[PDB]
Amino acid sequence: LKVPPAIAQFQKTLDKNTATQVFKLLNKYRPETAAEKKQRLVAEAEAVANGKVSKKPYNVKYGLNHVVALIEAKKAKLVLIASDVDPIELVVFLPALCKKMGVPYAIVKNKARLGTVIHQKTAAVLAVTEVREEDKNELASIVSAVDANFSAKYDESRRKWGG
Amino acid sequence: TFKRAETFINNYRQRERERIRLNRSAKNKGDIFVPDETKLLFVIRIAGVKNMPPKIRKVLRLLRLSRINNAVFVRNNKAVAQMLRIVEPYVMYGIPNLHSVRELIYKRGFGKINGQRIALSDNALIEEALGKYDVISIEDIIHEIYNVGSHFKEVTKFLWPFTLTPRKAGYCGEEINELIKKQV
Amino acid sequence: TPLSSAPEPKRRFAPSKHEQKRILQLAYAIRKGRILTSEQRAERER
Amino acid sequence: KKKGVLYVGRLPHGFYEKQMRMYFSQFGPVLRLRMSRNRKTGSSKHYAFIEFESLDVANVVAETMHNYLLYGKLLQCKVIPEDQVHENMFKGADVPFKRIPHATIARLQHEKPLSKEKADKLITRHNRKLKLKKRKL
Amino acid sequence: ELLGSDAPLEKVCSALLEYESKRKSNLLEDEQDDIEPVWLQLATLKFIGNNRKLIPYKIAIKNPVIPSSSEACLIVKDPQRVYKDLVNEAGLSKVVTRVIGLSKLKAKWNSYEQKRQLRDQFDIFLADDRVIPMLPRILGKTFYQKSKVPVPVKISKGTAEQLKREVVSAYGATYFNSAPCSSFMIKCGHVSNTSTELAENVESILQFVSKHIVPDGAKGIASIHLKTSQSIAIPLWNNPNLKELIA
RNA sequence: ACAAUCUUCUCAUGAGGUGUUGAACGAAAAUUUAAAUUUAGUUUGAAAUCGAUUGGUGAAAUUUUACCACUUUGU
Repeated sequence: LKVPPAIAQFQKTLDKNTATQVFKLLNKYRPETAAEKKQRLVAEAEAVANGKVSKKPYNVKYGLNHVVALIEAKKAKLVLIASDVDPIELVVFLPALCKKMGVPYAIVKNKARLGTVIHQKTAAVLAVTEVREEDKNELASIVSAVDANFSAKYDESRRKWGG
Repeated sequence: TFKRAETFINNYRQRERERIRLNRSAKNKGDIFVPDETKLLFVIRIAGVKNMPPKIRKVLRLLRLSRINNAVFVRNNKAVAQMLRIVEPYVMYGIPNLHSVRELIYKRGFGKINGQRIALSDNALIEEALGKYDVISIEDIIHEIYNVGSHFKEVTKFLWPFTLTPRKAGYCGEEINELIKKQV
Repeated sequence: TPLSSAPEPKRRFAPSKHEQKRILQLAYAIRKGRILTSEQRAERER
Repeated sequence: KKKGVLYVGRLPHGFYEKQMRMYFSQFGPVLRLRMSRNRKTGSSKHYAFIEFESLDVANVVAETMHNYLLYGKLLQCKVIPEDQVHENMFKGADVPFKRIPHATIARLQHEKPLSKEKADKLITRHNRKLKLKKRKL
Repeated sequence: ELLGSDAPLEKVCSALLEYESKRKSNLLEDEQDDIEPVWLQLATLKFIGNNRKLIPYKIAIKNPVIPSSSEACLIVKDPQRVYKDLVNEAGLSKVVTRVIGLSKLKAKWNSYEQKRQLRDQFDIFLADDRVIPMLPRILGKTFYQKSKVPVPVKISKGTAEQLKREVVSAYGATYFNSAPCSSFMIKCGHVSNTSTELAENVESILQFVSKHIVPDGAKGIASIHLKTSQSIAIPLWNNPNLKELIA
């Protein structure tokens, strides 16, 4: 058949170098594991039991409903969509929603790579909303690359029927 | 394989980093640390990074570190310190305790007689090659190397760059024995 | 502009009450000895 | 067939003539390599002109290596058409930049005493410099 | 006197100030207390510096050149909280706007855009002696070329009255970056200061110059001139016996 | 391997600390000996379409230094 433009736009993913750079920044903001989080809580629990303030965390945002609500909140600075969601309808609107709400987005390879970042088997989509001040330049540099290598590229190919 | 552009820049940054440290430590910082507690060390090579500064390249060769992990009996004094400090980012220097040198000589001892790895298994080999050097056995080799005897330089030449394949880029002291214990 | 005009809750500007609930019930087990403390567990591994 | 000249801009610091030559050689032959360098200290002006043996391969490198996120810099690799290419656009290509230490050379000049007559010429010149301000004030 | 028994101070400062004042010829939202600086250029018979020493010279003088209303930024070693507490109890918060730890300066300010933003924010950058060798990097030409050289202010012990004495010392003392040359220029003050202070600020500079930068002192000094950014370099003193010194 | 050693001070009481993206605009002074340095200043995206300074020094085996800088390149 002839793939519609909204479904063909997923075949033109993000390239080697930019994806590797994107995942390098994501891996500095991975969420905290279930095994580690318990250790952090029992450390704080033991501190309060013997005798007795912290800072807000900084981790990448995941979850389809959570991220879509972050795009519509104009909070997400970068949205990374898996290219192989089994029901494609789950993300078929995400590129158009990101275009409408002025968010930089990219379609990257494999849900597992996004899944690995957040200690899950699979992640449909990932969003970066806030980064540490030390890495504001790195996120800004990556977003520029996504604009140049994903949004500036293709562009016309996402409006043409695929296949 | 296809080398990516970042590797070439990474080589330049390390080179400039390597060049800088060499310029500071050598020129206007002629002061040296002068390692002590022995007259003999067991310097090993951590990793000679590719495209060394041309100064570096012989410092491995002359003090016998041409290959990685090459543990050698070097006469511990002020003279080796500046040269070692030239190559200190790629080496670990440490003291060959008598047990470590004996254990190395007993099993891993492959003395570079005629430039080839000649095993120190037979005490006659030490006795015959180092008869004028007073080293007569593997135990006498430790006396001539670990205790740095009168002919330690000749014994070291008789000895080999023992590849103590496993490390900090500097002082080890007894830690060379720790690597030797695992290596041998 | 954002899509929702719902006011921001205070909870997002404060330390989480989820872990505060979890910390308090971890403390209770530490007090009652149900949970081996980090020092006791670490020294038990030796 | 016709030489394919590649303008590589926004060069990350370190990606210099030797480094460009090894990297760009994998795509295709680089007849000669020229990077713009500063007037005095010869520091990179971050854009180089890389003419390949043929336009075709240079087009491949231009496509492959455009907007390359390198060391936090978006690399700009454009095939410059020959019409804007001039005779000395690749002048002194693959020729080492012997940075002349102008500052120390004048320091050696400072260390070098003038000839006694030429030193007296300086003293009179300072006297000229002294009397030039004389009617100046 | 002083240099070669012929330094005509006082009168030269008054004459230069009068000459500058003679050259006098909406902006209410574009006005401040800026006064044209006073410039002292020194000529030496030989290149004093081997290379650019990117630290200022603490030329002590009791007539400040930097106005006391200027904003100062302290660059201190870790932890940042300790010295943030120190400036809090010493009452220097109004004077010293920000205190920046070295790690936070190396991380939060990496782009040149951020570096220039920080540079324009404050006027004088005070730095602890304990970490001043780093500031060559991390800051770069955005600072050491656009007249923003951090000053090594001695705060190692970290006490309230010590902070006050060093900040006052830093504010009052004029500053200059040594570079390899036979000539260099010194900040003496502004047109606002009276001529007597400039002459006395000037003489304090030469005696410091003859001591800690010029090795042979007044013997190696070629000439002394007084200038304003748009004025004539009026010669304070010229060497009367430099003929055989250079021979 | 887009990872590496650019400086928590040092001595001595003084001296040092070896270190700055490029490009554009701009004073007006000095010495050094027009270029050479300093030299009011500046502006900007780690910005980028020729313009090169053009000698020396070694330091390997004359081409090689893409910083080797006169204190001037393989212990």
